[PDB]
Amino acid sequence: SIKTRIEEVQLQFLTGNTELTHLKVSNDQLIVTTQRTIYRINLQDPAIVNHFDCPLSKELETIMNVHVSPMGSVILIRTNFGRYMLLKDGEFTQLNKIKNLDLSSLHWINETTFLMGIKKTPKLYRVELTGKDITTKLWYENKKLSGGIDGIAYWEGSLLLTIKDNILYWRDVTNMKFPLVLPDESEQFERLKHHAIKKFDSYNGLFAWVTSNGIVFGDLKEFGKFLSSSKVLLNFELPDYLIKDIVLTAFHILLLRKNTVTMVSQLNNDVVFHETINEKFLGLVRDSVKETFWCFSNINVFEIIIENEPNSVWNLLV
Amino acid sequence: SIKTRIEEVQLQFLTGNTELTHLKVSNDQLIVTTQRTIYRINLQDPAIVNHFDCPLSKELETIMNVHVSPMGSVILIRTNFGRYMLLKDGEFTQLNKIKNLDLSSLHWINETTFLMGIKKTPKLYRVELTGKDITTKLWYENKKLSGGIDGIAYWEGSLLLTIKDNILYWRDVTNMKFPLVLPDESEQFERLKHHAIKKFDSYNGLFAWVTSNGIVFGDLKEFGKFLSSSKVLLNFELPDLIKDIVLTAFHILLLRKNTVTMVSQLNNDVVFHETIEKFLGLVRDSVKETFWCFSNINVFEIIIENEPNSVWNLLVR
Repeated sequence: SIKTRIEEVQLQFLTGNTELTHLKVSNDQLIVTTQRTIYRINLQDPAIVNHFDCPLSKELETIMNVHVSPMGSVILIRTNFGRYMLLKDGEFTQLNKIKNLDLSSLHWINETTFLMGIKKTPKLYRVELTGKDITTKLWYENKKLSGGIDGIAYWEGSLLLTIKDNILYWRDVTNMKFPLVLPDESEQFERLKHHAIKKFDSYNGLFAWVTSNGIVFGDLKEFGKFLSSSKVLLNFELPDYLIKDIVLTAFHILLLRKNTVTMVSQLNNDVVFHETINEKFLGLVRDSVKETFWCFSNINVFEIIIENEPNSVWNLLV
Repeated sequence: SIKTRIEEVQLQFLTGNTELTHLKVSNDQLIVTTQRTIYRINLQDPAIVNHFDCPLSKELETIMNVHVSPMGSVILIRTNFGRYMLLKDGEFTQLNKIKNLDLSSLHWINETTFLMGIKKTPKLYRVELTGKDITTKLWYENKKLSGGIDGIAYWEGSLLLTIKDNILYWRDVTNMKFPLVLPDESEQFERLKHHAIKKFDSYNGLFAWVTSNGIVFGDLKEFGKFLSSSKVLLNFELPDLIKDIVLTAFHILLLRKNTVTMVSQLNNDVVFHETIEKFLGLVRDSVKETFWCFSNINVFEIIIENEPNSVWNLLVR
């Protein structure tokens, strides 16, 4: 039997005024940002709070996106003035080679490498960090399609992309011709036509994609029927029935709607948790190293504490 | 810069009399055993201690081996009288189909499935738990070789086995003929000829094998040269007999008499070496990526900070 509950996290360092804009958690390091400042706290020794003033030239410049490597070694920051910079061991490195680049999606493959989609065009690039700079390579383009890549998953050669209604799958890209153009398989699902924080998530080769009619999900870890074997959790399976965010756990899926969090089993669509928490909710967050889960608003951070997850589904794994 | 230290863990449930024999940690659940009792503690709430009395028929019967699934859902217990039983949600199920089986190695693939080697013979079997019982399938045999399988690693179809001096590798077993017999590649390294707690470990597709001259290690995540591309940390690279080995994300933990050494996988740098009653194992929580070591009286946490950050400059190609 699974036990879930939500607990507020005390963030004294902030002050009654200051507002949160992003949260990431990696390897027990909690990373919160305001408009201009990046705070790092070791959850094993809270009370030590480090902070890093983003070196923002200009007055109206603020932090727009925060991308953290799976294990927390690198923090890639984008400002609303198009500047990209690495924050590493307390120092910022500017990446002038991509100034003003507009991304629709970014997905880390490891501590030095990520895949990125450019907005409004179906092109995917692999980016490798060298320390001072980056190298690039075109992985995918198809001009017959339109829209930007919104969803990216990669596991051991297997690649998954979403572009509007299309989900595109390659079994193993590693010995194929580049750039990739036509996938091994593709499916169409009526897309979610409304702004969300995220409509797609992956973890451990697992993937989940929010669409108009429900969530499509599966597991890249496992002929011509991969996509067709995907599972769905349909809207009428959910309590009180717009999904703003999604995060995968080992065996469940976390969904943010307005101000409620729902937890649903990946094995049989069972709703195991559903709860409510001026204050606007801004994301669901996973620490992929520690397998902990979080959500946050413009004023607060909360931990979604899960107990007995594996034990609760063992009978269904056999 | 990496920060490592060792901290004793307070285990009140024990007291002066009874000794520890096994420790596993999985999904923040700490599992310690004595001769006859199994204790489970949630590290997030340590004052709640659950215990389970192993249903030991006979007086001289005690717990010999404890095998816990990667995420903690199942606890497989072997007694010194040959009995195998599952402990799950507070209840024991006997597995009479394998009573008196003698294993050289056991490696979990998932929460219901493990690979096992039988002692003194080069045969590997896949075992699947059904709840009440098991099913079996022969994965590998080769009668030309001798000794039991001592080391097993499996990642996404890739299989690694050690049999005495041989390390055997298959790229992808999933569409191959069973039983497996000849590997895609094989190498020989003079084996460690002395009892150890473990001579082989794997994690996240990473593998490490203690041999006479050093530790051979690598990464199944990545033609005909896989094994040859393995790295070595040689004995003369170490400060100052290796009894146990545990892989971390980017380092290797080694137990010797009563000292723990931590060595980098990326450049063999000794980043930690410290002394800490007989020491019985190194342990990893593969869900939480925490590390531990224990003796017959105490449990210690090996607390690591800044590991990824400490090696980032070396990850760049």
